[PDB]
Amino acid sequence: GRKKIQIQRITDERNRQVTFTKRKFGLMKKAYELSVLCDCEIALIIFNHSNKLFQYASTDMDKVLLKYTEYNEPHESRTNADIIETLRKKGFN
Amino acid sequence: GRKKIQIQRITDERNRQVTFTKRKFGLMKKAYELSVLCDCEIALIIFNHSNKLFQYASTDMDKVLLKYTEYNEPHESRTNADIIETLRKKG
Amino acid sequence: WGSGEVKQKLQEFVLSK
DNA sequence: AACTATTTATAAGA
DNA sequence: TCTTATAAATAGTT
Repeated sequence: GRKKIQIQRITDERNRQVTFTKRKFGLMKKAYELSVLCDCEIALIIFNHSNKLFQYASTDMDKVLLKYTEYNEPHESRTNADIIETLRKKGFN
Repeated sequence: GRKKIQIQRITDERNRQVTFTKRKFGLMKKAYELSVLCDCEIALIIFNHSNKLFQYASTDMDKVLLKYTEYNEPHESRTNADIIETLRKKG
Repeated sequence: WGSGEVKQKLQEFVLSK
């Protein structure tokens, strides 16, 4: 972008909204690309700062959610804390 | 990247797996960033080519899924086909 | 994804549509 | 398992 | 809403 930012809460309401719309599209585009390149099925659920709902699924949201409920093994599960841990361990790359 | 690639299925098995691991992390990193910048809560559910499950939630998947079941209002819902259409429009 | 109430509620929600 | 040149995403402008 | 200058992610090679 025109200037480097740090990852922290945006307090300006207008900027928050603009950033949300742009980065939401960017996230769905990366999901699309991963789904096609690697033959994945993907769902994404987003609640904004007022808990309005936005969703994406590569093909069919209901199919992905029901497969989730049918899965009965341990699997990779991450949160923001895991992402931060990976960033702390990774190189400047 | 060193070259532009077409968005189509990778048939080389090694390359598919390398690409999957790298881009899965990239997608989760962008989700972390959006969650902090814009004060939102996000979940991701991924089934790979082998039908193995990978998940991410900014804080708690249980809470996101329960809230999802309560939401009644019309809302944005997009699929790959919609993304492809937007990219046509963008040119 | 496992035996519990959250799993049950999500399944019911999807199927009722 | 690391490196880097380049393509892609996006922060601030129009 | 689109463009533009700049930062971030990643494809190919190692």
